[PDB]
Amino acid sequence: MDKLKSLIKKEFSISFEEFAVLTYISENKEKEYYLKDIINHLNYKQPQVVKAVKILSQEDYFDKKRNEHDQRTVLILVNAQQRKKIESLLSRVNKRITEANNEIELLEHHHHHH
DNA sequence: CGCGAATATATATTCGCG
DNA sequence: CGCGAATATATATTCGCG
Repeated sequence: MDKLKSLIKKEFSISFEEFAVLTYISENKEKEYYLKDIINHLNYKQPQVVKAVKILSQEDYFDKKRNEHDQRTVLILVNAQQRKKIESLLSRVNKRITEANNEIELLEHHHHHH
């Protein structure tokens, strides 16, 4: 249902796909991540995941740098405050997805005949 | 005309093949 | 050492929305 993705894009200042990257990070709870591994877990292509990581890093969700032993590959870093920020977002987004499903159900229940 | 997404082209580095 | 592919990054064009 695209209306729910539009609601998340509008209200959370991040896309549903950007939210799925944070869900991936929130399930794994590692200190650092590879962008090729984000692509391996979420099949959006290289420029889409780089745009997602550029938006999310500017929104403070993770730190972003080229690797310490190789100057092309990336390290996406997650501090303890960022882990709490991500878990709090997942709680808020699941609650708001529940509210969005409930108002949809109330709009459908208006068809009370037949 | 202007914003943003899909797509192609170009920059920079490290890797694998030769 | 040199060519080409893969990684992350960034710019520009064509298309759809506004």
